[PDB]
Amino acid sequence: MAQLEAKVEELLSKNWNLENEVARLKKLVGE
Amino acid sequence: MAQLEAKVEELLSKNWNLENEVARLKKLVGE
Repeated sequence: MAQLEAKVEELLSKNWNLENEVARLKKLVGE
Repeated sequence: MAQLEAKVEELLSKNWNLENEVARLKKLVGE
């Protein structure tokens, strides 16, 4: 598999972690 | 240009918007 696939996977994982962080912050503040 | 490029661009832009949101939240709370 091309190392390019690994970089796209990293971008997806980072996206998910950011979204989940934001989701947890929304729950904390009641949003 | 392949529509695939547009999707990767969307992923990058979303990543940037999430990071910038988190960065602004850190500034708000003093982190």
